[PDB]
Amino acid sequence: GVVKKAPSALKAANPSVKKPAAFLKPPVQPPSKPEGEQKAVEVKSEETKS
Amino acid sequence: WADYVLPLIVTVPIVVIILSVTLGLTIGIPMHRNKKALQAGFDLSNKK
Repeated sequence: GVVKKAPSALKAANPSVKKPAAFLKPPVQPPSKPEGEQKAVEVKSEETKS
Repeated sequence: WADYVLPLIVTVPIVVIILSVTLGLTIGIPMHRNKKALQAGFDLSNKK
């Protein structure tokens, strides 16, 4: 994430390169945390006290 | 002593039956639980 900012900074440092009309469609938002609840299957060894 | 032969024929098989049933339950009940635990453990391993 710190290198993607280096060309843009260079592009930004040379304003004479007419921003290639990057057609930069905005970074599609990291898919939201697979909300898959690892329900830790607590294997409750119920020690049936015979 | 010696009067007891006819009740010994009744009593011996009954004790054997009780002891056999108890042995069956004592071995049988945990074997079912072990199976379930093993399955659960493998299931969890697979999930992990």
